[PDB]
Amino acid sequence: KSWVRLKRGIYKDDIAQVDYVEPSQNTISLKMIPRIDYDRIKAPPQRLFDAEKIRSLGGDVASDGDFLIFEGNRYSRKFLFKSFAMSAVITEGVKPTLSELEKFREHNFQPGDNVEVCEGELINLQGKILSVDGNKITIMPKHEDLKDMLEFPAQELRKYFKMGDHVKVIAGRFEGDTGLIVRVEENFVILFSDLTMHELKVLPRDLQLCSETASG
Amino acid sequence: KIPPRWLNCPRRGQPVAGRFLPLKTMLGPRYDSQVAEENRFHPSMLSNYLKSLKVKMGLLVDLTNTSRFYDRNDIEKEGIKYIKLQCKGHGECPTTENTETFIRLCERFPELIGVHCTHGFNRTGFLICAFLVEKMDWSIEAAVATFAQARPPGIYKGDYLKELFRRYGDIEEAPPPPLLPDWCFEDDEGAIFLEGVTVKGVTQVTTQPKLGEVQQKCHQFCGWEGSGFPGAQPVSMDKQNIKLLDLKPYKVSWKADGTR
Ligand SMILES: *O[C@H]1[C@@H](O)[C@H](n2cnc3c(=O)[nH]c(N)nc32)O[C@@H]1COP(=O)(O)OP(=O)(O)OP(=O)(O)O
Repeated sequence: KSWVRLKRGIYKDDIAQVDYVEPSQNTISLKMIPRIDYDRIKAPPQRLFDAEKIRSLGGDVASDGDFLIFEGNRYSRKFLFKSFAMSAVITEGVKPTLSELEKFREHNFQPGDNVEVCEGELINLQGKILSVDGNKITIMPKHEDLKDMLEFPAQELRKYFKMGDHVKVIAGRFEGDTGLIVRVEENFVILFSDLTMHELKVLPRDLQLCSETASG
Repeated sequence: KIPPRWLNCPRRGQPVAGRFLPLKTMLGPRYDSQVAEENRFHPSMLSNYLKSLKVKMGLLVDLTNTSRFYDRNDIEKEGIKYIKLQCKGHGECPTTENTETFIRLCERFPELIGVHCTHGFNRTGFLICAFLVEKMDWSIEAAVATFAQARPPGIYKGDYLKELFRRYGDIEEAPPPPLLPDWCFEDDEGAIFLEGVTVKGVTQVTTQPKLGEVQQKCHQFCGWEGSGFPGAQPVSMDKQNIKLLDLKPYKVSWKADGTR
Protein backbone atom coordinates (compact mmCIF):
# COMPACT_ATOMS: atom_id res chain seq x y z
CA LYS A 1 0.00 0.00 0.00
CA SER A 2 2.93 2.30 -0.77
CA TRP A 3 3.39 4.90 -3.53
CA VAL A 4 5.52 4.67 -6.69
CA ARG A 5 6.00 6.72 -9.85
CA LEU A 6 6.02 5.18 -13.32
CA LYS A 7 9.21 5.41 -15.38
CA ARG A 8 8.05 5.16 -19.02
CA GLY A 9 4.94 6.06 -20.98
CA ILE A 10 2.66 9.07 -20.73
CA TYR A 11 2.33 8.43 -16.96
CA LYS A 12 5.99 9.23 -16.29
CA ASP A 13 6.70 10.20 -12.66
CA ASP A 14 2.99 10.23 -11.77
CA ILE A 15 1.88 9.21 -8.29
CA ALA A 16 0.62 5.61 -8.34
CA GLN A 17 -0.88 3.95 -5.27
CA VAL A 18 0.39 0.38 -4.94
CA ASP A 19 -2.89 -1.53 -4.63
CA TYR A 20 -1.87 -5.21 -4.70
CA VAL A 21 1.69 -6.54 -4.75
CA GLU A 22 1.75 -9.62 -6.98
CA PRO A 23 4.02 -12.20 -5.26
CA SER A 24 5.47 -13.28 -8.63
CA GLN A 25 7.94 -10.34 -8.42
CA ASN A 26 7.16 -9.26 -11.99
CA THR A 27 4.46 -6.56 -11.82
CA ILE A 28 2.29 -4.82 -9.23
CA SER A 29 -1.17 -3.30 -9.48
CA LEU A 30 -1.08 0.51 -9.41
CA LYS A 31 -3.83 3.07 -8.83
CA MET A 32 -3.37 6.04 -11.16
CA ILE A 33 -5.16 9.18 -12.35
CA PRO A 34 -5.54 9.03 -16.16
CA ARG A 35 -3.73 11.55 -18.35
CA ILE A 36 -6.02 10.97 -21.32
CA ASP A 37 -8.18 13.03 -23.67
CA TYR A 38 -10.85 10.28 -23.92
CA ASP A 39 -10.10 9.69 -27.62
CA ARG A 40 -11.26 13.16 -28.63
CA ILE A 41 -8.15 15.18 -29.57
CA LYS A 42 -5.69 12.49 -30.64
CA ALA A 43 -6.72 10.82 -33.90
CA PRO A 44 -2.62 16.19 -20.92
CA PRO A 45 -3.10 16.98 -17.22
CA GLN A 46 -4.45 14.67 -14.55
CA ARG A 47 -8.24 14.54 -14.28
CA LEU A 48 -10.76 12.07 -12.90
CA PHE A 49 -11.64 9.02 -14.99
CA ASP A 50 -14.98 9.76 -16.68
CA ALA A 51 -16.53 6.44 -17.72
CA GLU A 52 -19.66 8.02 -19.20
CA LYS A 53 -17.60 10.22 -21.53
CA ILE A 54 -15.61 7.24 -22.82
CA ARG A 55 -18.83 5.27 -23.29
CA SER A 56 -20.28 8.20 -25.27
CA LEU A 57 -17.24 8.78 -27.49
CA GLY A 58 -16.84 5.06 -28.22
CA GLY A 59 -13.72 3.47 -29.61
CA ASP A 60 -11.67 0.87 -27.75
CA VAL A 61 -13.75 0.68 -24.56
CA ALA A 62 -15.30 -2.17 -22.56
CA SER A 63 -17.63 -1.61 -19.61
CA ASP A 64 -18.13 -3.80 -16.52
CA GLY A 65 -20.13 -1.35 -14.43
CA ASP A 66 -17.40 0.69 -12.78
CA PHE A 67 -14.67 -1.61 -14.12
CA LEU A 68 -13.42 -0.62 -17.55
CA ILE A 69 -10.84 -1.49 -20.21
CA PHE A 70 -9.84 1.15 -22.74
CA GLU A 71 -7.27 2.46 -25.21
CA GLY A 72 -4.44 -0.05 -25.12
CA ASN A 73 -5.57 -2.44 -22.38
CA ARG A 74 -5.74 0.25 -19.70
CA TYR A 75 -7.59 -1.14 -16.68
CA SER A 76 -9.67 1.23 -14.55
CA ARG A 77 -12.31 0.92 -11.84
CA LYS A 78 -14.60 3.51 -10.24
CA PHE A 79 -9.37 5.35 -11.14
CA LEU A 80 -6.88 3.24 -13.08
CA PHE A 81 -5.87 -0.17 -11.69
CA LYS A 82 -3.17 -1.48 -14.04
CA SER A 83 -0.17 -3.75 -13.57
CA PHE A 84 3.33 -2.36 -14.07
CA ALA A 85 6.77 -3.86 -13.56
CA MET A 86 8.79 -3.35 -10.38
CA SER A 87 11.81 -2.40 -12.50
CA ALA A 88 9.53 0.01 -14.40
CA VAL A 89 8.71 1.88 -11.16
CA ILE A 90 10.74 3.42 -8.34
CA THR A 91 9.80 1.79 -5.02
CA GLU A 92 12.12 3.97 -2.90
CA GLY A 93 11.98 7.74 -2.45
CA VAL A 94 8.53 9.00 -3.47
CA LYS A 95 7.15 10.63 -0.29
CA PRO A 96 3.78 11.98 -1.53
CA THR A 97 2.12 15.08 -0.12
CA LEU A 98 -1.23 15.78 1.56
CA SER A 99 -2.93 16.63 -1.74
CA GLU A 100 -1.88 13.19 -2.99
CA LEU A 101 -3.31 11.71 0.21
CA GLU A 102 -6.61 13.35 -0.72
CA LYS A 103 -6.17 12.03 -4.27
CA PHE A 104 -5.36 8.57 -2.86
CA ARG A 105 10.67 17.33 12.09
CA GLU A 106 11.55 20.37 9.99
CA HIS A 107 13.83 23.39 10.39
CA ASN A 108 13.29 26.72 8.61
CA PHE A 109 15.67 29.46 9.77
CA GLN A 110 16.12 32.56 7.63
CA PRO A 111 18.76 35.32 7.71
CA GLY A 112 17.56 38.37 9.61
CA ASP A 113 15.18 36.49 11.91
CA ASN A 114 15.57 36.76 15.68
CA VAL A 115 16.15 33.63 17.78
CA GLU A 116 16.96 32.93 21.42
CA VAL A 117 18.74 30.09 23.24
CA CYS A 118 16.59 27.76 25.32
CA GLU A 119 19.26 25.53 26.90
CA GLY A 120 22.96 25.39 27.67
CA GLU A 121 25.47 27.79 29.17
CA LEU A 122 24.54 30.50 26.61
CA ILE A 123 20.84 30.57 27.51
CA ASN A 124 18.57 33.59 26.91
CA LEU A 125 20.92 35.16 24.33
CA GLN A 126 18.84 36.68 21.53
CA GLY A 127 20.61 37.28 18.23
CA LYS A 128 19.87 37.85 14.56
CA ILE A 129 20.40 35.03 12.07
CA LEU A 130 23.30 35.35 9.61
CA SER A 131 23.58 31.99 7.81
CA VAL A 132 21.67 28.70 7.59
CA ASP A 133 22.56 25.02 7.16
CA GLY A 134 20.69 21.71 7.06
CA ASN A 135 20.64 19.88 10.40
CA LYS A 136 23.50 21.14 12.61
CA ILE A 137 23.52 24.72 11.39
CA THR A 138 26.41 26.10 13.49
CA ILE A 139 24.72 29.48 13.31
CA MET A 140 26.44 32.84 13.85
CA PRO A 141 23.91 35.03 15.69
CA LYS A 142 24.48 38.73 16.36
CA HIS A 143 23.51 38.89 20.03
CA GLU A 144 22.71 42.02 22.01
CA ASP A 145 25.85 43.64 23.47
CA LEU A 146 28.24 41.05 22.04
CA LYS A 147 30.61 41.77 19.15
CA ASP A 148 31.60 38.09 18.81
CA MET A 149 29.82 35.41 16.78
CA LEU A 150 28.99 32.27 18.74
CA GLU A 151 27.84 28.85 17.48
CA PHE A 152 24.46 27.15 17.95
CA PRO A 153 22.84 24.12 16.30
CA ALA A 154 19.18 23.92 15.31
CA GLN A 155 17.96 21.88 18.29
CA GLU A 156 19.20 24.55 20.73
CA LEU A 157 17.58 27.59 19.09
CA ARG A 158 13.96 28.73 18.88
CA LYS A 159 12.22 31.46 16.90
CA TYR A 160 11.69 33.98 19.71
CA PHE A 161 10.23 37.39 18.87
CA LYS A 162 9.78 40.47 21.03
CA MET A 163 6.27 41.82 21.51
CA GLY A 164 5.33 44.42 18.89
CA ASP A 165 7.18 43.42 15.72
CA HIS A 166 6.46 42.43 12.14
CA VAL A 167 5.48 38.75 12.10
CA LYS A 168 4.47 36.37 9.32
CA VAL A 169 3.21 32.78 9.44
CA ILE A 170 5.14 30.21 7.41
CA ALA A 171 2.84 27.17 7.39
CA GLY A 172 -0.35 25.76 8.86
CA ARG A 173 -3.86 27.20 8.97
CA PHE A 174 -2.61 30.77 9.55
CA GLU A 175 -0.10 30.94 6.68
CA GLY A 176 -0.11 34.01 4.46
CA ASP A 177 -1.31 36.33 7.23
CA THR A 178 0.83 39.02 8.87
CA GLY A 179 0.48 41.37 11.82
CA LEU A 180 1.85 42.16 15.27
CA ILE A 181 2.21 39.89 18.28
CA VAL A 182 0.92 41.14 21.64
CA ARG A 183 2.08 38.92 24.52
CA VAL A 184 4.70 36.17 24.34
CA GLU A 185 3.82 33.18 26.52
CA GLU A 186 5.85 29.98 26.97
CA ASN A 187 4.78 28.70 23.55
CA PHE A 188 1.39 30.30 22.75
CA VAL A 189 2.16 33.49 20.80
CA ILE A 190 -0.96 35.57 20.11
CA LEU A 191 -1.08 38.16 17.34
CA PHE A 192 -3.46 40.48 15.49
CA SER A 193 -3.51 40.62 11.70
CA ASP A 194 -2.97 43.60 9.42
CA LEU A 195 -6.30 42.83 7.73
CA THR A 196 -8.51 41.85 10.69
CA MET A 197 -8.32 42.26 14.47
CA HIS A 198 -8.89 38.57 15.25
CA GLU A 199 -6.68 36.74 17.75
CA LEU A 200 -4.29 34.31 16.02
CA LYS A 201 -2.36 32.01 18.37
CA VAL A 202 0.68 30.32 16.83
CA LEU A 203 3.63 28.18 17.81
CA PRO A 204 6.95 30.04 18.22
CA ARG A 205 8.44 28.01 15.35
CA ASP A 206 5.68 29.12 12.93
CA LEU A 207 6.79 32.77 13.09
CA GLN A 208 9.28 34.71 10.99
CA LEU A 209 10.60 38.28 10.83
CA CYS A 210 9.65 39.93 7.53
CA SER A 211 9.17 43.68 7.11
CA GLU A 212 7.06 43.62 3.93
CA THR A 213 3.53 45.01 3.80
CA ALA A 214 0.70 42.48 3.74
CA SER A 215 -1.02 41.76 0.43
CA GLY A 216 -4.63 41.28 1.52
CA LYS B 1 -23.99 56.62 -15.77
CA ILE B 2 -24.90 54.65 -12.64
CA PRO B 3 -27.98 52.44 -13.08
CA PRO B 4 -31.33 53.91 -12.02
CA ARG B 5 -32.93 52.89 -8.72
CA TRP B 6 -29.52 51.67 -7.47
CA LEU B 7 -28.67 54.28 -4.82
CA ASN B 8 -31.73 53.44 -2.70
CA CYS B 9 -31.41 49.67 -3.22
CA PRO B 10 -30.11 47.68 -0.23
CA ARG B 11 -26.68 46.21 -0.95
CA ARG B 12 -27.52 42.68 0.21
CA GLY B 13 -30.33 40.55 1.54
CA GLN B 14 -30.43 37.69 3.98
CA PRO B 15 -28.92 34.38 2.85
CA VAL B 16 -31.39 32.04 1.17
CA ALA B 17 -31.47 28.35 2.15
CA GLY B 18 -28.19 28.95 3.97
CA ARG B 19 -26.37 28.98 0.64
CA PHE B 20 -27.14 32.01 -1.56
CA LEU B 21 -26.41 35.65 -0.80
CA PRO B 22 -28.44 37.88 -3.17
CA LEU B 23 -26.87 41.24 -4.01
CA LYS B 24 -27.25 44.27 -6.16
CA THR B 25 -24.32 44.92 -8.47
CA MET B 26 -21.19 46.42 -6.98
CA LEU B 27 -19.90 49.68 -8.45
CA GLY B 28 -16.16 50.21 -8.63
CA PRO B 29 -14.22 53.36 -7.75
CA ARG B 30 -14.75 54.47 -11.35
CA TYR B 31 -18.22 55.66 -10.25
CA ASP B 32 -17.09 57.51 -7.10
CA SER B 33 -17.81 60.90 -8.69
CA GLN B 34 -21.46 59.85 -9.14
CA VAL B 35 -21.95 58.04 -5.81
CA ALA B 36 -21.69 59.68 -2.39
CA GLU B 37 -19.53 57.92 0.18
CA GLU B 38 -22.49 56.69 2.23
CA ASN B 39 -23.97 54.93 -0.83
CA ARG B 40 -20.83 53.26 -2.20
CA PHE B 41 -20.67 49.48 -2.78
CA HIS B 42 -17.12 48.72 -3.93
CA PRO B 43 -16.32 44.97 -4.12
CA SER B 44 -13.88 45.56 -1.28
CA MET B 45 -16.87 46.37 0.94
CA LEU B 46 -18.41 42.95 0.30
CA SER B 47 -15.15 41.08 0.85
CA ASN B 48 -14.35 43.09 4.01
CA TYR B 49 -17.79 42.38 5.47
CA LEU B 50 -17.41 38.65 4.80
CA LYS B 51 -13.94 38.74 6.38
CA SER B 52 -15.32 40.55 9.43
CA LEU B 53 -17.79 37.69 9.87
CA LYS B 54 -15.11 35.03 9.12
CA VAL B 55 -17.27 33.85 6.20
CA LYS B 56 -15.94 32.80 2.80
CA MET B 57 -17.74 33.24 -0.51
CA GLY B 58 -16.96 30.30 -2.78
CA LEU B 59 -18.41 31.80 -5.94
CA LEU B 60 -19.92 35.05 -7.22
CA VAL B 61 -22.38 34.77 -10.12
CA ASP B 62 -22.73 37.94 -12.21
CA LEU B 63 -26.00 38.13 -14.16
CA THR B 64 -25.68 41.68 -15.52
CA ASN B 65 -24.34 40.82 -19.03
CA THR B 66 -21.82 43.67 -18.67
CA SER B 67 -18.34 44.44 -17.34
CA ARG B 68 -18.85 48.20 -16.94
CA PHE B 69 -19.86 48.09 -13.26
CA TYR B 70 -16.74 46.79 -11.49
CA ASP B 71 -13.45 44.94 -11.94
CA ARG B 72 -13.76 41.16 -11.61
CA ASN B 73 -10.17 41.04 -10.37
CA ASP B 74 -11.30 42.76 -7.16
CA ILE B 75 -13.32 39.59 -6.50
CA GLU B 76 -10.85 37.04 -7.87
CA LYS B 77 -7.84 38.40 -5.94
CA GLU B 78 -9.68 37.47 -2.73
CA GLY B 79 -9.94 33.80 -3.71
CA ILE B 80 -13.58 34.05 -4.81
CA LYS B 81 -14.42 32.37 -8.10
CA TYR B 82 -16.09 34.79 -10.52
CA ILE B 83 -18.47 33.73 -13.30
CA LYS B 84 -20.29 36.00 -15.74
CA LEU B 85 -23.47 34.09 -16.64
CA GLN B 86 -25.15 35.61 -19.68
CA CYS B 87 -28.95 35.58 -19.41
CA LYS B 88 -31.68 36.10 -21.99
CA GLY B 89 -32.13 39.77 -22.84
CA HIS B 90 -35.10 41.78 -24.10
CA GLY B 91 -36.60 41.70 -20.60
CA GLU B 92 -37.50 38.01 -20.80
CA CYS B 93 -36.93 35.73 -17.83
CA PRO B 94 -33.96 33.34 -17.94
CA THR B 95 -34.35 30.41 -20.31
CA THR B 96 -34.31 26.77 -19.28
CA GLU B 97 -30.79 26.71 -20.74
CA ASN B 98 -29.79 29.62 -18.48
CA THR B 99 -31.23 27.82 -15.45
CA GLU B 100 -29.40 24.61 -16.35
CA THR B 101 -26.15 26.56 -16.69
CA PHE B 102 -26.72 28.18 -13.29
CA ILE B 103 -27.52 24.83 -11.66
CA ARG B 104 -24.53 23.09 -13.27
CA LEU B 105 -22.25 25.86 -12.00
CA CYS B 106 -23.66 26.11 -8.48
CA GLU B 107 -23.89 22.38 -7.74
CA ARG B 108 -20.07 22.28 -7.85
CA PHE B 109 -19.85 24.54 -4.79
CA PRO B 110 -19.75 25.95 4.48
CA GLU B 111 -19.39 28.90 2.09
CA LEU B 112 -21.82 31.31 0.45
CA ILE B 113 -22.62 31.76 -3.23
CA GLY B 114 -23.15 35.39 -4.17
CA VAL B 115 -25.69 36.10 -6.92
CA HIS B 116 -26.31 39.53 -8.39
CA CYS B 117 -27.99 41.26 -11.29
CA THR B 118 -28.17 45.05 -11.65
CA HIS B 119 -30.60 45.37 -8.73
CA GLY B 120 -30.61 41.86 -7.24
CA PHE B 121 -34.31 40.97 -7.41
CA ASN B 122 -35.67 39.46 -10.62
CA ARG B 123 -32.96 37.47 -12.42
CA THR B 124 -31.26 36.74 -9.09
CA GLY B 125 -34.44 35.48 -7.45
CA PHE B 126 -35.55 33.56 -10.53
CA LEU B 127 -32.31 31.58 -10.67
CA ILE B 128 -32.13 31.09 -6.89
CA CYS B 129 -35.69 29.74 -6.76
CA ALA B 130 -35.03 27.49 -9.76
CA PHE B 131 -32.02 26.02 -7.95
CA LEU B 132 -34.03 25.58 -4.75
CA VAL B 133 -36.77 23.65 -6.56
CA GLU B 134 -34.68 21.54 -8.93
CA LYS B 135 -31.73 20.73 -6.66
CA MET B 136 -32.83 21.20 -3.03
CA ASP B 137 -36.39 19.81 -3.46
CA TRP B 138 -38.14 22.98 -2.30
CA SER B 139 -41.66 23.80 -3.34
CA ILE B 140 -41.85 26.81 -5.63
CA GLU B 141 -44.27 28.47 -3.19
CA ALA B 142 -41.70 28.17 -0.39
CA ALA B 143 -38.84 29.37 -2.60
CA VAL B 144 -40.71 32.46 -3.80
CA ALA B 145 -41.95 33.33 -0.30
CA THR B 146 -38.51 32.88 1.27
CA PHE B 147 -36.81 35.03 -1.36
CA ALA B 148 -39.55 37.64 -0.91
CA GLN B 149 -38.83 37.75 2.82
CA ALA B 150 -35.01 37.77 2.47
CA ARG B 151 -34.57 40.51 -0.11
CA PRO B 152 -37.81 42.47 0.26
CA PRO B 153 -40.49 41.20 -2.16
CA GLY B 154 -37.75 39.42 -4.05
CA ILE B 155 -39.39 39.04 -7.46
CA TYR B 156 -41.64 41.88 -8.61
CA LYS B 157 -41.98 41.11 -12.34
CA GLY B 158 -45.29 39.33 -12.86
CA ASP B 159 -44.15 37.30 -15.86
CA TYR B 160 -41.18 35.97 -13.86
CA LEU B 161 -43.50 34.63 -11.15
CA LYS B 162 -45.88 33.22 -13.76
CA GLU B 163 -43.05 31.40 -15.55
CA LEU B 164 -41.67 30.04 -12.27
CA PHE B 165 -45.08 28.59 -11.42
CA ARG B 166 -45.53 27.27 -14.96
CA ARG B 167 -42.21 25.41 -14.77
CA TYR B 168 -42.45 24.19 -11.17
CA GLY B 169 -46.07 24.39 -10.02
CA ASP B 170 -49.53 25.45 -11.18
CA ILE B 171 -49.46 28.59 -13.32
CA GLU B 172 -53.00 29.47 -12.24
CA GLU B 173 -51.73 29.73 -8.64
CA ALA B 174 -48.92 32.17 -9.46
CA PRO B 175 -49.11 35.18 -7.10
CA PRO B 176 -49.50 38.70 -8.47
CA PRO B 177 -46.43 40.93 -8.26
CA PRO B 178 -46.09 42.61 -4.86
CA LEU B 179 -46.89 46.24 -4.29
CA LEU B 180 -43.63 48.13 -4.32
CA PRO B 181 -42.18 50.20 -1.47
CA ASP B 182 -41.84 53.96 -1.80
CA TRP B 183 -38.05 53.97 -2.16
CA CYS B 184 -38.24 52.27 -5.57
CA PHE B 185 -39.20 55.48 -7.40
CA GLU B 186 -37.53 58.30 -5.46
CA ASP B 187 -35.16 59.09 -8.35
CA ASP B 188 -37.65 58.96 -11.25
CA GLU B 189 -37.62 62.72 -11.86
CA GLY B 190 -46.01 68.65 -0.30
CA ALA B 191 -46.82 67.77 3.29
CA ILE B 192 -47.08 71.46 4.23
CA PHE B 193 -50.39 72.92 3.06
CA LEU B 194 -49.44 76.60 3.31
CA GLU B 195 -45.86 77.69 3.94
CA GLY B 196 -45.41 79.84 7.04
CA VAL B 197 -48.98 79.68 8.38
CA THR B 198 -50.71 76.89 10.29
CA VAL B 199 -54.25 76.32 9.05
CA LYS B 200 -57.12 74.67 10.93
CA GLY B 201 -59.52 72.13 9.45
CA VAL B 202 -56.99 71.35 6.70
CA THR B 203 -55.39 67.91 7.03
CA GLN B 204 -53.47 66.15 4.26
CA VAL B 205 -55.06 63.06 2.69
CA THR B 206 -52.76 60.03 2.64
CA THR B 207 -55.57 57.47 2.93
CA GLN B 208 -54.85 55.18 -0.03
CA PRO B 209 -58.52 54.62 -1.07
CA LYS B 210 -59.75 58.23 -1.22
CA LEU B 211 -56.49 59.84 -2.45
CA GLY B 212 -56.50 58.12 -5.82
CA GLU B 213 -60.21 58.85 -6.12
CA VAL B 214 -59.87 62.61 -5.63
CA GLN B 215 -56.95 62.70 -8.07
CA GLN B 216 -58.93 60.59 -10.56
CA LYS B 217 -61.98 62.85 -10.43
CA CYS B 218 -59.82 65.93 -11.00
CA HIS B 219 -58.19 64.22 -14.01
CA GLN B 220 -61.55 63.31 -15.51
CA PHE B 221 -62.96 66.79 -14.92
CA CYS B 222 -60.02 68.40 -16.71
CA GLY B 223 -59.72 65.86 -19.53
CA TRP B 224 -56.10 65.25 -18.52
CA GLU B 225 -54.52 62.29 -20.30
CA GLY B 226 -51.17 62.15 -18.49
CA SER B 227 -50.38 61.71 -14.83
CA GLY B 228 -49.88 64.66 -12.50
CA PHE B 229 -51.54 67.95 -11.66
CA PRO B 230 -54.11 68.74 -14.40
CA GLY B 231 -54.36 72.51 -13.91
CA ALA B 232 -53.41 75.07 -16.54
CA GLN B 233 -49.79 76.24 -16.47
CA PRO B 234 -49.02 79.85 -17.43
CA VAL B 235 -45.68 80.66 -19.05
CA SER B 236 -43.42 83.65 -18.48
CA MET B 237 -43.79 86.58 -20.87
CA ASP B 238 -40.93 87.28 -23.29
CA LYS B 239 -40.56 89.58 -26.29
CA GLN B 240 -42.15 86.87 -28.46
CA ASN B 241 -45.03 86.25 -26.02
CA ILE B 242 -46.30 89.82 -25.72
CA LYS B 243 -47.30 90.01 -29.39
CA LEU B 244 -50.10 87.57 -28.50
CA LEU B 245 -51.92 90.33 -26.59
CA ASP B 246 -52.83 91.90 -29.95
CA LEU B 247 -54.16 88.72 -31.58
CA LYS B 248 -57.23 88.00 -29.39
CA PRO B 249 -59.18 89.29 -26.35
CA TYR B 250 -57.34 89.06 -23.03
CA LYS B 251 -58.09 89.85 -19.40
CA VAL B 252 -55.55 90.92 -16.79
CA SER B 253 -55.26 90.57 -13.03
CA TRP B 254 -52.61 91.30 -10.45
CA LYS B 255 -50.75 88.17 -9.39
CA ALA B 256 -50.27 87.85 -5.67
CA ASP B 257 -47.48 85.42 -4.83
CA GLY B 258 -49.42 82.37 -3.66
CA THR B 259 -49.72 78.60 -3.76
CA ARG B 260 -51.68 77.08 -6.65
O1 LIG C 1 -23.68 49.34 -28.24
C1 LIG C 1 -25.01 49.18 -27.81
C2 LIG C 1 -25.97 49.69 -28.88
O2 LIG C 1 -25.26 50.11 -30.02
C3 LIG C 1 -26.86 48.50 -29.20
N1 LIG C 1 -28.29 48.87 -29.18
C4 LIG C 1 -29.10 48.93 -28.08
N2 LIG C 1 -30.34 49.30 -28.49
C5 LIG C 1 -30.32 49.47 -29.83
C6 LIG C 1 -31.31 49.83 -30.75
O3 LIG C 1 -32.45 50.07 -30.36
N3 LIG C 1 -30.99 49.92 -32.09
C7 LIG C 1 -29.71 49.64 -32.51
N4 LIG C 1 -29.40 49.72 -33.80
N5 LIG C 1 -28.74 49.28 -31.60
C8 LIG C 1 -29.04 49.19 -30.28
O4 LIG C 1 -26.63 47.52 -28.21
C9 LIG C 1 -25.34 47.71 -27.67
C10 LIG C 1 -25.29 47.25 -26.21
O5 LIG C 1 -26.15 46.16 -25.99
P1 LIG C 1 -26.77 45.99 -24.51
O6 LIG C 1 -26.23 44.74 -23.87
O7 LIG C 1 -26.39 47.21 -23.69
O8 LIG C 1 -28.37 45.92 -24.63
P2 LIG C 1 -29.17 45.88 -23.23
O9 LIG C 1 -28.69 44.71 -22.39
O10 LIG C 1 -28.93 47.18 -22.50
O11 LIG C 1 -30.74 45.76 -23.54
P3 LIG C 1 -31.72 45.45 -22.29
O12 LIG C 1 -31.33 44.15 -21.63
O13 LIG C 1 -31.57 46.58 -21.30
O14 LIG C 1 -33.16 45.36 -22.76
